Amino acid sequence: PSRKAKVKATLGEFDLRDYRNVEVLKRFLSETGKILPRRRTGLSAKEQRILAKTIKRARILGLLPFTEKLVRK
Amino acid sequence: ARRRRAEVRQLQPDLVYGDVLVTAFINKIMRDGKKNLAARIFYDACKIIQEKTGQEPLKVFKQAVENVKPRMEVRSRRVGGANYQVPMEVSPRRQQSLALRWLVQAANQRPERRAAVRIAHELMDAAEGKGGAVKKKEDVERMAEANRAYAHYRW
Amino acid sequence: KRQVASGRAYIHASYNNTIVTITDPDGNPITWSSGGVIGYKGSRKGTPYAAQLAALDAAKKAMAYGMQSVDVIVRGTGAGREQAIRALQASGLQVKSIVDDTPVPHNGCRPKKKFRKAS
RNA sequence: GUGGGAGAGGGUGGUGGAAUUCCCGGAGUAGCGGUGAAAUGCGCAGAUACCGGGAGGAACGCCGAUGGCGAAGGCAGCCACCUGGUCCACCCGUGACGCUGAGGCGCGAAAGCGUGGGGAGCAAACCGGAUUAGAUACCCGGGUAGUCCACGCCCUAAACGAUGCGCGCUAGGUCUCUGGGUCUCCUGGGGGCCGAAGCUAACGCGUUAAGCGCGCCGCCUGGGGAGUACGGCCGCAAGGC
Ligand SMILES: [K+]
Ligand SMILES: [K+]
Ligand SMILES: [K+]
Ligand SMILES: [K+]
Ligand SMILES: [K+]
Ligand SMILES: [Mg+2]
Ligand SMILES: [Mg+2]
Ligand SMILES: [Mg+2]
Ligand SMILES: [Mg+2]
Ligand SMILES: [Mg+2]
Ligand SMILES: [Mg+2]
Ligand SMILES: [Mg+2]
Ligand SMILES: [Mg+2]
Ligand SMILES: [Mg+2]
Ligand SMILES: [Mg+2]
Ligand SMILES: [Mg+2]
Ligand SMILES: [Mg+2]
Ligand SMILES: [Mg+2]
Ligand SMILES: [Mg+2]
Ligand SMILES: [Mg+2]
Ligand SMILES: [Mg+2]
Ligand SMILES: [Mg+2]
Ligand SMILES: [Mg+2]
Ligand SMILES: [Mg+2]
Ligand SMILES: [Mg+2]
Ligand SMILES: [Mg+2]
Ligand SMILES: [Mg+2]
Ligand SMILES: [Mg+2]
Ligand SMILES: [Mg+2]
Ligand SMILES: [Mg+2]
Ligand SMILES: [Mg+2]
Ligand SMILES: [Mg+2]
Ligand SMILES: [Mg+2]
Ligand SMILES: [Mg+2]
Ligand SMILES: [Mg+2]
Ligand SMILES: [Mg+2]
Ligand SMILES: [Mg+2]
Ligand SMILES: [Mg+2]
Ligand SMILES: [Mg+2]
Ligand SMILES: [Mg+2]
Ligand SMILES: [Mg+2]
Ligand SMILES: [Mg+2]
Ligand SMILES: [Mg+2]
Ligand SMILES: [Mg+2]
Ligand SMILES: [Mg+2]
Ligand SMILES: [Mg+2]
Ligand SMILES: [Mg+2]
Ligand SMILES: [Mg+2]
Ligand SMILES: [Mg+2]
Repeated sequence: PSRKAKVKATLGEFDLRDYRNVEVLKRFLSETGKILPRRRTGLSAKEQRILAKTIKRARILGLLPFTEKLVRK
Repeated sequence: ARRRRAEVRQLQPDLVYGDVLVTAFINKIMRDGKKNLAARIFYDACKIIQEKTGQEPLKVFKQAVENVKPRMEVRSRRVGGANYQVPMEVSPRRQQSLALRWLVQAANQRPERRAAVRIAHELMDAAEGKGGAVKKKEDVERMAEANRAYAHYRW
Repeated sequence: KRQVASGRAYIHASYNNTIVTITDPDGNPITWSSGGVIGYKGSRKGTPYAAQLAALDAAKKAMAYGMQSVDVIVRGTGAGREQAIRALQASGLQVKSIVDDTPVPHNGCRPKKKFRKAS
């Protein structure tokens, strides 16, 4: 049910369309480089749809990873 | 037993040593419902245990039964269309049952003339770690743990 | 004869076989094992017990090179992956970390008919 | 008209990473693979597994959904350019300029055809291995056309909501996409579920009507024969109407 924390509530005022701000978009990625679902980010449809493309832009720029490796399995 | 759990029968204690295991061995020796003949055979075998071994026959009997008890066995299981020999542990009651049954069966395989000599010699050899019953235990613990690859079919 | 004393451990676990490759921190292998290296020949290689045997055999082969601490890397969803994990975990070798690096594509190539109804 | 909005709507060019295959090198040893179990197969010319580098083609993981867009087929990495549709607010302009639509014209998944190119993965036919009483199959190892691109054909479908288009009227509740606003909520458009009246043979439909009406087009008239024959038109052919 993802009752741990919502990423939006765990954050303040920020730009969703900024593809250069890494230290905020890192919080929206999972342990792997994958994009978190709606239940984890706590965003809306429009917010999530914008976050997706901005994260992809940051990935292509080389700031965010495409995929990572799981640890402690 | 499908509906219930099939509780175990409690046996009367032995009329001499007061051990229910002795009575169970009497019953495994019993044939055609002859309790007196089976008790005669077993008590004469106990008389043979002494004057051949200085130890009391109760200790020899219990130690032999402990030496015959198998730790793991192997049951067949139908998986994926084939039939596999799956190894798994053994409940203590089945350990006792198999031990006594193997003792009796291996005793009747001996070349000794009369029954009491057979039971006595089998008990002694099983106590000191040899005989047909210990061979049966080793064969079962070989079959099991010889198919260790199927241990995940435990169920 | 290299005396590595520290390296990596790749576990390729599939439904048909589990195979362990013990390498150095640069990735170059030292020894290895699998279900076929052990007496198992057919389907018995895709067994957790066979995976344990392969892991322990590779570990003992690595002991000859005097290796103590390892870094485990898991690839592939197959029976006996966690069994090889637990085998290497207490085998004289110190396990420093376990990492799952199963290669997942981004829907690049068309799978075989056996793996279809997906992309 | 003015001001705004969302979108995998379309076309062109460029570009990103994961993975598969192949090649080069390093390291490394006796099998890998595959199945219900196997064998063909590949491996001492050094495979599999591992690391690094390189080439090429194809599809875009998470986001992603019961979501969005389009008239339908259908559309999913990212960026840019060109471009279509559509929705809302203001009540500004024209002043019935509207609806439908036989023909015509255009679009039209996949497969297929022509010319040229490309060809990594997959894979009709086919070559084998198994299974079986047999196995021209399911299972396994290979593999050509093809899948891909350009241009030109082909016009089919469970082309499906099995429900033609437009407008008006007729209880609501709930979920959701997207605007606007006095932003508990109201209002408008779109996607779902439950249900008033009513309809239906029933299942079910029920402001996204299959209800109540109106306009226009398409089509049906027992089953087989048969979407066959003949004829015509279209097509390079397969074949289609
Ligand atoms: K061979
Ligand atoms: K849809
Ligand atoms: K060709
Ligand atoms: K039709
Ligand atoms: K609003
Ligand atoms: Mg016997
Ligand atoms: Mg195998
Ligand atoms: Mg587009
Ligand atoms: Mg090489
Ligand atoms: Mg092969
Ligand atoms: Mg080959
Ligand atoms: Mg050969
Ligand atoms: Mg040689
Ligand atoms: Mg390879
Ligand atoms: Mg490579
Ligand atoms: Mg090439
Ligand atoms: Mg999805
Ligand atoms: Mg729509
Ligand atoms: Mg469709
Ligand atoms: Mg006016
Ligand atoms: Mg006027
Ligand atoms: Mg019209
Ligand atoms: Mg027309
Ligand atoms: Mg077509
Ligand atoms: Mg085509
Ligand atoms: Mg062609
Ligand atoms: Mg060609
Ligand atoms: Mg193939
Ligand atoms: Mg094939
Ligand atoms: Mg064949
Ligand atoms: Mg048959
Ligand atoms: Mg045959
Ligand atoms: Mg051809
Ligand atoms: Mg449909
Ligand atoms: Mg229809
Ligand atoms: Mg309708
Ligand atoms: Mg609505
Ligand atoms: Mg209903
Ligand atoms: Mg009613
Ligand atoms: Mg009803
Ligand atoms: Mg209506
Ligand atoms: Mg008729
Ligand atoms: Mg007909
Ligand atoms: Mg007819
Ligand atoms: Mg036809
Ligand atoms: Mg004709
Ligand atoms: Mg002609
Ligand atoms: Mg034909
Ligand atoms: Mg025809």
